[PDB]
Amino acid sequence: AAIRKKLVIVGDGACGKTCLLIVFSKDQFPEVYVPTVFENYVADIEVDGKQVELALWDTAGQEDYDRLRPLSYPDTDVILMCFSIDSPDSLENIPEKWTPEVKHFCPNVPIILVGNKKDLRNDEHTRRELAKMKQEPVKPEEGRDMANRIGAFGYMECSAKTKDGVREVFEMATRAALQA
Amino acid sequence: PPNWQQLVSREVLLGLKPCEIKRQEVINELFYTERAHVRTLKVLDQVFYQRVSREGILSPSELRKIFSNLEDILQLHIGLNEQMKAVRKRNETSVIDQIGEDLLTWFSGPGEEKLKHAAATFCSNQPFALEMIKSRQKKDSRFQTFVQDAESNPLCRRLQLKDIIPTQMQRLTKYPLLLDNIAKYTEWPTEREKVKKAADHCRQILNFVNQAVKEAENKQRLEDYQRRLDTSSLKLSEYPNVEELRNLDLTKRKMIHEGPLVWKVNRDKTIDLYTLLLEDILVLLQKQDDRLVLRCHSTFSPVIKLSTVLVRQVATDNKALFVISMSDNGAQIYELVAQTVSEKTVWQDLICRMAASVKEQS
Repeated sequence: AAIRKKLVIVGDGACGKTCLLIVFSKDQFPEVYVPTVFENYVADIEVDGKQVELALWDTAGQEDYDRLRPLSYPDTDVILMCFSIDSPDSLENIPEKWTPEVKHFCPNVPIILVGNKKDLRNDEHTRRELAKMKQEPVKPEEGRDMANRIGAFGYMECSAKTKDGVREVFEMATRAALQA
Repeated sequence: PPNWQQLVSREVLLGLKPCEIKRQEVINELFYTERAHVRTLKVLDQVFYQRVSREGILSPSELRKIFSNLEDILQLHIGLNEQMKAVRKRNETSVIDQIGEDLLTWFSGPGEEKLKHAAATFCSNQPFALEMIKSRQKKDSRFQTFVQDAESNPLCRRLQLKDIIPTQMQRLTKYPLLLDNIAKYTEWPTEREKVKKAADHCRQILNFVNQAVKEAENKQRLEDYQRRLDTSSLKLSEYPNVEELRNLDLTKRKMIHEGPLVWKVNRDKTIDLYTLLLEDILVLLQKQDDRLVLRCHSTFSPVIKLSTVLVRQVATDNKALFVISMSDNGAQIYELVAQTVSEKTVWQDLICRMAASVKEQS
């Protein structure tokens, strides 16, 4: 038989979860139209020579329905918790809001912190809108220090505006998911 | 696969500004998504509900426990979709012109009322549906045989039964995104505002379905906590308050909110409860093996009438909530700390609001 795993991707709303599942699955950033929707979809993937069947569950739009949202979690096998590298407000929700939940509803499910939108850690605009609020983009240490703090299985950043280091996220979640 | 632009003539598109194209790209999604949904719902009906029903494996209440009103909704979407097919014919072009009226029609008004009721009954049953599948699978040669074989129909797309049931909740959830995008690329004032409202009503639908689901498992959770309760250590002889207390039956109340709290009742005596704010009382249990214990140490009772409650903020600890309980005897304070501010802020608010809801039922 084959090895099914369920990966859920939680995290604040505004930081690109759907797409990152699109980009991972089609394996190509869509230039034409980024869908608003992504369906429970089973992605074929191999890691470490094992053949895996990663079943991918978006949670986009469940951010505000706190008793809905949990329907996504049950029987999950790895979790991509994530946050926008240009939104340090998202970063601090991680220990405040998602880790507590995920560790409740999905207990002993390995987490994978993820700095999405990495490619705006150097944007002119982005620096300078955050700089109106005293804030600044997430430094890659900050990111790791969060993932070690929240008891994650690893950290990972990746480009929003393309395909970048998006495979490497899913290879790693797939590695985690394979452990017990 | 394919975007909207694949279907339109090169020349048609070149008559459209680059974001009217975008709106189209979305509206197209709204529509083709709806269909996919409707397809899944059908799988559920044809692949699963219908063949097991026929097979004989499940009884007619086990059937309903698993599948519940999958019909009512299947049909709801089926019809919501032909309503969309409709909207496509309207226009000679494949440029779906103004779509606002139609979004209010499907999502506001009496469409709202249909979707939210049918949804809530479907979506909320899931917990209880999944329990059944998981159970009746360990419990039955044939039922498990059956789900397995059914899962291998390529209509499934290699999703399992349990992976397909959560979907009604899923769609509902996306409606206010799609609308918000459509609305976002909608150049025209008077019709943008329509789309913006239709989105709003897809939210109100959500909260409803959310609040449906909360109630429905909160019922089943009191049924369980009440069963794993303990009042043996309850002092027959101290305060005649206490028949109401031995005989307390969580199960007759609506549970508004719950979770684990830390009772600082002294700097040398500080407890960790598991706390139920029910409809009319607040309850202060102690987890202990499985049994949750109803007890009252140095007396402060573990139950607190919300008619007497006043909350106050503890201006040092940012996680601590001064729950006064105002009586004719004294006024007994229950200083309570949470794990994260974010919790305290909701304890504060749900308590504060119950207090005044209850007191305003004179």
